[PDB]
Amino acid sequence: RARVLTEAPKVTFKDVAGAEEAKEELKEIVEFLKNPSRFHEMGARIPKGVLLVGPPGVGKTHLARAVAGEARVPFITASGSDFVEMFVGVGAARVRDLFETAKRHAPCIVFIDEIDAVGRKRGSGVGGGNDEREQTLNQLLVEMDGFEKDTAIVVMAATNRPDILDPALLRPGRFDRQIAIDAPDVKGREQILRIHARGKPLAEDVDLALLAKRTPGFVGADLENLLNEAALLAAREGRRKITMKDLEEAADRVMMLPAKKSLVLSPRDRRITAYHEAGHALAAHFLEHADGVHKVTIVPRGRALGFMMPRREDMLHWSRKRLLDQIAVALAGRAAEEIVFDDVTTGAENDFRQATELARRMITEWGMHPEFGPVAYAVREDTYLGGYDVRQYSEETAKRIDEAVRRLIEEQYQRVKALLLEKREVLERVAETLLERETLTAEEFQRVVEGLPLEAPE
Amino acid sequence: LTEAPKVTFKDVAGAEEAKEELKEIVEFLKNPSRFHEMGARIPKGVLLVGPPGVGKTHLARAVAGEARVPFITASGSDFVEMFVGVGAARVRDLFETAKRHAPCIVFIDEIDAVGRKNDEREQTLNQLLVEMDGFEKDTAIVVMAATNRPDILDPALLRPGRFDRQIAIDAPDVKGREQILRIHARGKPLAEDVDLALLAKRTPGFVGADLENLLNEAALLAAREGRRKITMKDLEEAADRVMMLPAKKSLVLSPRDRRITAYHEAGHALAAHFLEHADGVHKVTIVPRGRALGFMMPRREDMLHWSRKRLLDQIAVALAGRAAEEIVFDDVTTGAENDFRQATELARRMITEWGMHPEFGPVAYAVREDTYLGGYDVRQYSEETAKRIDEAVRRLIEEQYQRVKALLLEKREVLERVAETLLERETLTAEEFQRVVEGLPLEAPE
Amino acid sequence: RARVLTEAPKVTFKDVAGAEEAKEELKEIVEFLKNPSRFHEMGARIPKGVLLVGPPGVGKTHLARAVAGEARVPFITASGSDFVEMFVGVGAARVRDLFETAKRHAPCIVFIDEIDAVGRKRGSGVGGGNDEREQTLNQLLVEMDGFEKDTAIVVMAATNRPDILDPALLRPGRFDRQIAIDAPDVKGREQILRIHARGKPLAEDVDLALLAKRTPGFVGADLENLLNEAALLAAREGRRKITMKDLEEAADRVMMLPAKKSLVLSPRDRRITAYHEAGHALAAHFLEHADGVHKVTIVPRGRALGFMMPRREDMLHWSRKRLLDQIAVALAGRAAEEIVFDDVTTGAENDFRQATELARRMITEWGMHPEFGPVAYAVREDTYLGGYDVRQYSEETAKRIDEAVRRLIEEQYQRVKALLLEKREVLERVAETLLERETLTAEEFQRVVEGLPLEAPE
Ligand SMILES: Nc1ncnc2c1ncn2[C@@H]1O[C@H](COP(=O)(O)OP(=O)(O)O)[C@@H](O)[C@H]1O
Ligand SMILES: Nc1ncnc2c1ncn2[C@@H]1O[C@H](COP(=O)(O)OP(=O)(O)O)[C@@H](O)[C@H]1O
Ligand SMILES: Nc1ncnc2c1ncn2[C@@H]1O[C@H](COP(=O)(O)OP(=O)(O)O)[C@@H](O)[C@H]1O
Repeated sequence: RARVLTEAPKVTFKDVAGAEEAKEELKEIVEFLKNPSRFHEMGARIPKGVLLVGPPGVGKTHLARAVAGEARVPFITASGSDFVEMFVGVGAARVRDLFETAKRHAPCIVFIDEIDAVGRKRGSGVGGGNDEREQTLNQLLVEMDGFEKDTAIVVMAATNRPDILDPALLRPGRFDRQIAIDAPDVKGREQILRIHARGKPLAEDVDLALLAKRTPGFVGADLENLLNEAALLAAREGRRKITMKDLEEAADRVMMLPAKKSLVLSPRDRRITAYHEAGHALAAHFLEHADGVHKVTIVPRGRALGFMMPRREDMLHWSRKRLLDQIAVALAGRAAEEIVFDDVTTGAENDFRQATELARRMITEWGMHPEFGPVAYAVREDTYLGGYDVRQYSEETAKRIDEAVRRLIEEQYQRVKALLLEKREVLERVAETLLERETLTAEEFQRVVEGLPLEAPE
Repeated sequence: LTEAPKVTFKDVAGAEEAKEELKEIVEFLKNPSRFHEMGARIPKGVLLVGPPGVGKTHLARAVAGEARVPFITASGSDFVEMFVGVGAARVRDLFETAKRHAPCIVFIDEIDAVGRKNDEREQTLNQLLVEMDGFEKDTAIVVMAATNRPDILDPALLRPGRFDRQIAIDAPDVKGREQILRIHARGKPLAEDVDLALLAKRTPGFVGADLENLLNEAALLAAREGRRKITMKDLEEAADRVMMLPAKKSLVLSPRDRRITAYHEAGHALAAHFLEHADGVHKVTIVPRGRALGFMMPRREDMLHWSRKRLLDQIAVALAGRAAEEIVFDDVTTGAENDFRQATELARRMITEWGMHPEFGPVAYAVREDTYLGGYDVRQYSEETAKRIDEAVRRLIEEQYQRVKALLLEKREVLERVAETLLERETLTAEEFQRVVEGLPLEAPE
Repeated sequence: RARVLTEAPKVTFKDVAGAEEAKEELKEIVEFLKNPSRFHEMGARIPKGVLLVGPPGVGKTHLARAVAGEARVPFITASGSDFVEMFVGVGAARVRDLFETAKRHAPCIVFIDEIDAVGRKRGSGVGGGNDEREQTLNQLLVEMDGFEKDTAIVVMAATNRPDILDPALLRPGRFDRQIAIDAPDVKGREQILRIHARGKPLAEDVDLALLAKRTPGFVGADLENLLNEAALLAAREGRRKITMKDLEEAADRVMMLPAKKSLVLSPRDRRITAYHEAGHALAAHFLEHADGVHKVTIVPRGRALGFMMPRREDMLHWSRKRLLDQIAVALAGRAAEEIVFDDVTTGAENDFRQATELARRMITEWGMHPEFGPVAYAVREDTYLGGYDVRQYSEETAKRIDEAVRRLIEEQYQRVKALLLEKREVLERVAETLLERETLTAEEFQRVVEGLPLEAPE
C-alpha cells in the first residue's frame, strides 16, 4: 503493498479552495482525531469511515490529504482497483494487511481512491464478476465492525458516484455518510486558479477574476493542468511571461484534450444542461399541492439521483400524489429539452431511470392502485450482508407491469411538458440567467420567476 | 560511461506529431532548470504503443539524438530472472546512476516482464515505483518504456506522477516504409530504375525493422553473389523471402481482402461525410494490425452524451461500411462483424436506455453499470417488450442501413476514388480526403 | 506428486514410425532445446507450449518422449485428471508445484496426458463443474505467461480432440499451435508393426507388408497389443513360433476387444466412412464458383471440424456464398450416405453441428440477410480470461432463428444431395478406390474423378 505517507504530508485546509460544508462537516473528524482519547470516553464519537462524491479531479484526494495533513496522522492511501484485479482469497489477505499497517497509527487515515472497485453484488454478472468483491469487501466490512473506540482512525473513500456501491457500505460503524463536492464555483476557480498560478510569472493584464469567471467548465485538476499547460507553452518557446491569452487557449487545448477524443461543453452543452436544470427546478416549483424542494445550480453531477435514494434508505412514508408529481419533475428535464430545442434530444438518462424505478415501484412494491391491487409483487430486503431487490411474478404480470409503467411515465411526462410550456417564458428566463451565472438560491430563483431581477453587489 | 548518444530522427521516418509532441520533452531535456524556477514541469516518464521493431527504441533514443544526453538502457526481462531482492537492488542503482545526470533519458524495454499483475518481478515494480515517487520537482528526468500491448500492463504503472501518457506509433505506410528504406539507402549502391519508390508498395503491411533487416541481407544477397551493388529483384526477393517465415508468424492478405477493406473504410469515411443537416468526423487508414485493437478500447471508454440523430448518423456510418461493400462488390459478403455489433448496441441503447421515441419512450427498460473492470447493462423487462425491442432494433438498423446504402450508392464515384487511392496508397489524412472527394487528384506533394 | 523421468529417457525419432510433419515441425523445439542460450538472444524463439491431437494410442506420448529423449531433457509427465479430481485451491498449488519441479531443469519438458481435464468454462454445468478448471487452469496460464526466454522448456499436451479446450489456451506465449497425427498410414503400420514384432520369432511366411496392408484399422497401441497378443497366444501353449494367422486372429481378438463390448470397423464401417469422406471430398469439389479446398483420406478423426475453427480463430473475411457452399459440403457426408445406402443412416454428427453453427452464425452474428437484417443478434468476445459466445434476443426471435436455421440447413442439404447423385458414378468411384487404398492426394483424387486410373510403382 500500500501507500504510506510518512509522518505528515504537507498541505491543509488553507490549501483547499471553497467547499465550506465539506470542510466543517469533517471538522469533528479532523480535531477529534487530534484527540481520540478524552474524546471517546466523553460519550462523543465518529463516523470513523468517510466517503465523498465528486467528479474526477474535484479535490477529493486533495481534501482528504488536507485533513490528513492538518488534523493529521500519516495519510495511508491505496486505490480500490489494486484489489479486485487479484485472485481468490489474496484480496482479503490484503484489505487487512493494509489495515493492520495503517492501524498501528492511532490515530490515522485510510484513504482509498476509487472504492468502486469493491461495493456491489448480484447473481447477474454471473461467473466472473460477483464473488470476489462482496468477498474482499466483507473483509473490509468485518474490519469496519472489527473496531471499538480505542483506535481513532478514518477510512476515506473517493468515487464520482454513490450508487454502484452496495448500500451495505453506508451502515453505521463505518462509512455512514455522504459529502459531495461541486468544486467549480466561480470564486472557487478564482482561488484555485491562483494558488497554482504562482510558480509562474504573469503578464499584468492577467487578472484571475475574469479568467475564472469565463472558465466554466471547470474543475480543480482541469484548471491546474490548464495553467501548468500555459506555463510550459511559454517554457518551450524559450519564453518567459504569459499574457492572458496563453492561459486562455491553454484552457481550450485542455477543453478539447479530455479522454481520447474531442469532447467539449461548448456554448450550448452548458445551455442544454441549464435548460434542464431549469426544467427540473421550474417543475418541482408549483403552488397548490407543489410537491418537492428547491436548490438550483450547474455541475453537481453525483446528485440528480437523490430524490428517493438519500431519504429512501433511512425511512419515512411517501404520498402517492407526491411520487407522481416528482416523477413528473424527473421527466421535467427531457420535457424542457424537447420544448425549447430542435426536437432532437440528448442522451441524458438517469432521470428516466429514476422515474421508471419510482413507478415500477409504485405498481409492484408499494400498494398504489393501478389495475394491480394492494398486493406485493415486489420484495426487497436489506440484510446485513444482503440489502438489495429481487422479486416473484409471472411473465404475464411482469408484462402487465412493463405496459403500466410505460403508461405511468408517458402520461406523467406529457403532464410536466404541458406545465413547462405553460410557464415557458419563465423557463427560458431561469434557464438563461442560470447558464451564464451558473447558480441560484431557491429564493432568488423564484425571484427570477416573478420576472423581477436581482443581483448582489459583491 | 556515457556521452553523445546516437542517431536522431534525421534518421527516423514518419511518426511526426508523435515526436513534435515529444519536442516538448526533448527540450526540457536540454534545458531543465528552466522550469523549476519557472514553475513548469513534464510527463516524467513515457511509454510507446506499437509492435516490435516499429522504431520504438529507435525513437526512444533518437530524442536523446537532439536532447543529446546520456541515454540509459534497461531491459525488462533481466529484472525477472536474477533473484530475490536483487530483482529490486538492480533497478535501484539503476536510476541514481541515470540521475545526477540531469538531464537525461532512462529507457526500459519489454515492461510486461515487469509491469504485470508473486514476488520477483513486482518487486522490480514496487521498486521502480517508489523511486519515481521517491522523487522531486527540481530533479530533471524522463523515463522511457515501450510495449506492444498496453492491455496486460498492470494499470497501476499508468497512474499520474507515473506515466500519465504515451504515443502510439503506427508502424508502416506506403510512403513511410519507402522513406525508411531510404534512410537506409545510402550504405550500399544500386542500379535499377525504382528508388524503392514502388518497392515500398510491393511490400504490403510492413515494419521499419522488418525493412532494415530485409535490406541489409539484400546487400548480403548481393555481396555474396559477388556483389557491387543491388538489384530491385534482390531486395524484392529478400522481402517475399524473409517474409515467408512471418507468413507463418504474421499475416498476408490477398489483392482482394485489401480491396474490400479499402472499400469498407471508404464507405465509413464517406458516411461520416455529407452535407445539409448531418453529423460526423474524420481520419483514415489501413493498418493490417493496430486496427483490430484500436476498437476494443473506445468501447470500454465509449463516452460523451450525444444528440438523438447523431446516433442515427453513427448507425448510418457502421452499416455504411457494409453497404459500401455490397454495392461496389461482387454481391457477396464478409464477416465484418463489429460494425453491426455496434450499430445494434447503439440502437438497442436508444430504445431501452436513453429515452428515444419509438413506441417505447421515456422509460428505462435497461440500466447500465459502470466504472471499469466491466461496464454495461442489466436488463429488466418482460419477454414481450423484449420481442418488441428486437423488432424495433431490426427496423432501426435496416432503416439506416438501406439509407446509407442510398447515400453511398449515389456519391458512388467518390466512394470509388477514396477507396482506390486509399487501397493502393495504404492511408489518407484529414484534408486530402476532401480533395480526393472533389474532381481533384494529388500529384507528388511534399 | 508428478512423474519425473530421470535424466534422459530412452527412445527417439528413429523409434517413431511415419508422421514427418509432426517430426520436423517439432524440430525447432528439439534442437532449439539442445541450445536454449545463444538461441533466444539471437532473436529467434519458441512456442514453449505444444499440443498434438490424435486418437488414443496414436503415438502421442510416444512422440513427446522421443523428443524428450533426444533433443533431450528429463521427460516430466503428468495427467490432467490428477488435478480437477482435487479440491478447491489445492489444484492450483499443484499446477505450480509440478512446474517449479519441472522448471529447475533448463531446458525441460512438461508433457501432460489429457489436458481435457482442464480447458473449458461456462455458466451452464452450474454449481459443480465450472469454477475449478478455469481456476487451476489460469494457474497454468499465469504459469505460462509467467516466463521469459531464460528457461527453455516445453509444455506438451495430448488429447484426442482440440475443441473441448477453451481457446484461451491457444494464445501466443504458451501453446500457440496444433499438430495432429493420423498414424495408421499403411507404411506407418508396416514400420510400427515391425519395430515391436522383433522380440519374438516369426514363421518365415510372416511378411509384415501384407499384414500391414490388411490391418486397417489401425493404430500403434492397437497394433502392439495385437502383436504382443499373438506372441503370448503361442507363449501359453508352451509354443514357440507364430505363423501369419496367429498374428492375424490376434488382430481380430483385439478388433472385438475394445471398450466393454463388441465394436468393429467391419467390411463396411470403413465403406460407410469412405463414402462419406468421398461425399465431402466430391462436394468441396466442383467448378465455376467452387468454394473449398482438397486433401482426402481415412481416419484423421480430430479434424473434420476444421473449416471454421483453425482459420476462424485467427482472422480473415468469408463470403456468404462460400459459407453456404461449405455448409453444403458439411452435409455432403450424410447426403452421400442417404443416396447410396439402405436409407438408414449413421449417428455421424459433427458435420451437422458444424453446418448448424455456421448458419446460426450467418443469421444472428454476421450480417447475412434472411428476414433478419444486418443487425447483431449475436455477440461473442475473446477476452484474455474470456473468449466464448453468449447472446441477447427474445424467445420469439430465438425461435424465428430455429426455423430459419433448419431451413438453411435443409435447403442446403437437399442441394448437395442433388449434386452428389448427379455425380453419383464418380461418388462411388472415389468412395471405393478410397475404401480399399485409404488415401488420395487432391490431384489423383480428381484423376479418379475423370475416370482415368492411376497408381505409383512403389
Ligand atoms: N479545490 C482544489 N484546490 C486545489 N487543487 C485542486 C482542487 N481540486 C483538485 N485539485 C487538483 O487535483 C488534485 C486532486 O484531484 P482529486 O480531486 O482528488 O481527483 P478525484 O476527484 O478523482 O479525487 C490535487 O492534487 C490538486 O492539484
Ligand atoms: N521510422 C524509422 N526510421 C528508421 N528506422 C526504423 C524506423 N522504425 C524502425 N526502424 C528500424 O527498426 C529497428 C528496431 O526498431 P525498434 O522499434 O526500436 O525495435 P523494438 O520494437 O524491438 O524496440 C531500428 O533499429 C531501426 O533501424
Ligand atoms: N508411431 C508409433 N510407433 C511406435 N509405437 C507406437 C506408435 N504409436 C503408438 N505406439 C504405441 O502406443 C504407445 C503410445 O501411446 P500414445 O499414442 O501416446 O497414446 P495417446 O494417443 O493416448 O497419447 C507407445 O508406447 C507404443 O507402444
